[PDB]
Amino acid sequence: AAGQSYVRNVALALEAQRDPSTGALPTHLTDCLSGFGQRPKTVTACTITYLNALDYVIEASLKVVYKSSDGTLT
Amino acid sequence: ANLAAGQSYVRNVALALEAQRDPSTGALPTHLTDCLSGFGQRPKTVTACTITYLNALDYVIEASLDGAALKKVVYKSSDGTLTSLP
Amino acid sequence: ANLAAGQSYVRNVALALEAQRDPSTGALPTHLTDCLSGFGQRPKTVTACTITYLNALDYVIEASLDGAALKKVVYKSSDGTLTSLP
Repeated sequence: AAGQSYVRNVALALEAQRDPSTGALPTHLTDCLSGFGQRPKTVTACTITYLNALDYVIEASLKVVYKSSDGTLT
Repeated sequence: ANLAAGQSYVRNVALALEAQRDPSTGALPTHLTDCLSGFGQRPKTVTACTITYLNALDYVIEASLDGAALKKVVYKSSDGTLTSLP
Repeated sequence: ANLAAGQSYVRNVALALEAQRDPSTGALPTHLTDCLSGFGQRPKTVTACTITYLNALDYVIEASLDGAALKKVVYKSSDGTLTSLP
């Protein structure tokens, strides 16, 4: 699971793009097939869902799910 | 670069805490409230460091710096913000 | 003096990272991979900043600058080199 590591790196990248005073994420960035460095070929689908301006869920098919709100990876 | 050494230490404490979450529930061990020790090398500019748990998922790190461009750093896990104050 | 401001920022990132080394082993925490925050005041010329760890001791900082005499600056801890105009 090179896929898991990629997902964690997408999350880290998203954390770095938060507004530094409010925490808000740009909520139109919903694709993580590109724009997050080298993607291992095992990752065939990657979407970011924003639940509000702070919280996101990354879903990747290789299925793995990262939730920013609780920091869990499944 | 004391302010930078302090801030970066705080970010490293947060990353360490993230790694210690329960992998199914996300819960943190909420008795770990001191960050003066237990998080690797602490730059000497950091003279106070406390972690406050607002619930089982969310924490706030507060650090005080000596001889730095600012005095207090606060990191909030819930919104991912880092603030620094004189 | 944007190139100078970006260069100065990168050097401050490096100095901050040095402060986090274990003083017996030299090892750094290797999950702090961006330097857009947590390293003091960042000049607005610095639009991207990443830290790559090549092993537990050695890192490379890459920063992208806009409106500067160079576009990218790179610091390597192993050789202490920083992009400089000849």
